[PDB]
Amino acid sequence: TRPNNNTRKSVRIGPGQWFYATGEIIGDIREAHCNISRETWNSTLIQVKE
Amino acid sequence: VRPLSVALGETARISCGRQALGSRAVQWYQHRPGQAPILLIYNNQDRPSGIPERFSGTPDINFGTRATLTISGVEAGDEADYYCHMWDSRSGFSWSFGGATRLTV
Amino acid sequence: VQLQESGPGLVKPSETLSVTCSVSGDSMNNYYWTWIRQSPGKGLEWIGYISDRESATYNPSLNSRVVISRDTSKNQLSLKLNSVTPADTAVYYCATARRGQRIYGVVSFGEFFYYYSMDVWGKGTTVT
Ligand SMILES: *[C@@H]1O[C@H](CO)[C@@H](O[C@@H]2O[C@H](CO)[C@@H](O[C@@H]3O[C@H](CO[C@H]4O[C@H](CO)[C@@H](O)[C@H](O[C@H]5O[C@H](CO)[C@@H](O)[C@H](O)[C@@H]5O)[C@@H]4O)[C@@H](O)[C@H](O[C@H]4O[C@H](CO)[C@@H](O)[C@H](O)[C@@H]4O[C@H]4O[C@H](CO)[C@@H](O)[C@H](O)[C@@H]4O)[C@@H]3O)[C@H](O)[C@H]2NC(C)=O)[C@H](O)[C@H]1NC(C)=O
Ligand SMILES: *[C@@H]1O[C@H](CO)[C@@H](O[C@@H]2O[C@H](CO)[C@@H](O)[C@H](O)[C@H]2NC(C)=O)[C@H](O)[C@H]1NC(C)=O
Ligand SMILES: *[C@@H]1O[C@H](CO)[C@@H](O[C@@H]2O[C@H](CO)[C@@H](O)[C@H](O)[C@H]2NC(C)=O)[C@H](O)[C@H]1NC(C)=O
Ligand SMILES: *[C@@H]1O[C@H](CO)[C@@H](O[C@@H]2O[C@H](CO)[C@@H](O)[C@H](O)[C@H]2NC(C)=O)[C@H](O)[C@H]1NC(C)=O
Ligand SMILES: *[C@@H]1O[C@H](CO)[C@@H](O)[C@H](O)[C@H]1NC(C)=O
Repeated sequence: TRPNNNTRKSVRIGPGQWFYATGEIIGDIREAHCNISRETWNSTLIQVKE
Repeated sequence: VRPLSVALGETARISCGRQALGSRAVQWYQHRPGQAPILLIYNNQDRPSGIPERFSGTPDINFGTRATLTISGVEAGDEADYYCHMWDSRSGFSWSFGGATRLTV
Repeated sequence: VQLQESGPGLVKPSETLSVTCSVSGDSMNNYYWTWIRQSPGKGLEWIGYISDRESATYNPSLNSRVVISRDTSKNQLSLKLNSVTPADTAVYYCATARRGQRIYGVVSFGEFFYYYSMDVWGKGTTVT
């Protein structure tokens, strides 16, 4: 996940060329994280050990 | 310092002097002059014992909900000064109480 | 939980204001402690709070001229305030603090902030 709410800001840089940057962030400044279980990853590594 | 006038029996809506960015935890205080302040709401809905159920606040469900103290069935004992003490995730430590609301019915 | 304070009432400018608050009923180890000021015509101003291991953080607005101290030998909360001004002529209240922790994200990432809630208060004493 990327659990912080970001707004897309369109910046004019040329004729037809539109630069889409990150606008004002609202909500909570939170880190992007991934939950790779713990129980399945225990048995996966053990079968990697064998 | 902000006057608000409501009639008897109505639901009083006290808005905070500061607005919400991000997740919040708002504390509400009642301050009669010459009397001790009393805790009404902590963690944005929890009401300690001794506070009647007339006093209520909005829960923190998602973003955009304005922090408002609800006084249903206002009595003569609610004449005081009401405080919104706000914490949030981006302004850091909230050293100041913010603006004070002078309530007179 | 009852808190009863007592102060000197009047000092000359740049002297130390010392108020002594007696706390009775419960143990000292279970709560955080604080001091509250209320200027006349203005709001409530925090002046600081004390921790269990004698660590105090002060207001950037007050420019760190306030010292909050603690003496557990006689079961009381202490205060000292030097470099006083006529703007410090105010009503002082004593209270305790409960450190609340509102989680909004992952705990292991430090995605949380601490807040304090004040449940019991003193009666207030006026010094000039
Ligand atoms: C990858 O894994 C990590 C690890 O789990 C995940 O990180 C988690 O992220 C979530 C984000 O939502 C965190 O949830 C938050 O938890 C807060 C604390 O919850 C604990 O305390 C409360 C109150 O004491 C208890 O009720 C909770 O118990 C409940 O949840 C557990 C979860 O299993 C159940 O088992 C229980 O049975 C209960 O059901 C916890 O003990 C929690 O307060 C917070 O929810 C509030 O905040 C959100 C956002 O502001 C609001 O939308 C929401 O409505 C809640 O607001 C109410 O509660 C607050 C309480 O202060 C009030 O003030 C409000 O007014 C309102 O009433 C939120 O849910 C979770 O803690 C965290 N895990 C860890 C270990 O830290 C990642 O998400 C995950 N990623 C992916 C992609 O999966
Ligand atoms: C990023 O910096 C810009 C600098 O221009 C900020 O934009 C202004 O911010 C001030 C607040 O100091 C506002 O009063 C203006 O209205 C803003 N102007 C515009 C055009 O947005 C912007 O707010 C900053 N963003 C973040 C997230 O800090
Ligand atoms: C990843 O998230 C998904 C949900 O998007 C989880 O999958 C479901 O989880 C619920 C409750 O946890 C179960 O009732 C469903 O049966 C699950 N569905 C499937 C298809 O598995 C999943 O458990 C999450 N995994 C981790 C490691 O967090
Ligand atoms: C993520 O950001 C978008 C855009 O800033 C939010 O959409 C707005 O939400 C507010 C209320 O928070 C509404 O008043 C606006 O009308 C919405 N605008 C649009 C274009 O949808 C969105 O709610 C945010 N989501 C979260 C979870 O914070
Ligand atoms: C991981 O697996 C081993 C062997 O299967 C087990 O002894 C251990 O308790 C497991 N740990 C966790 C955290 O599940």
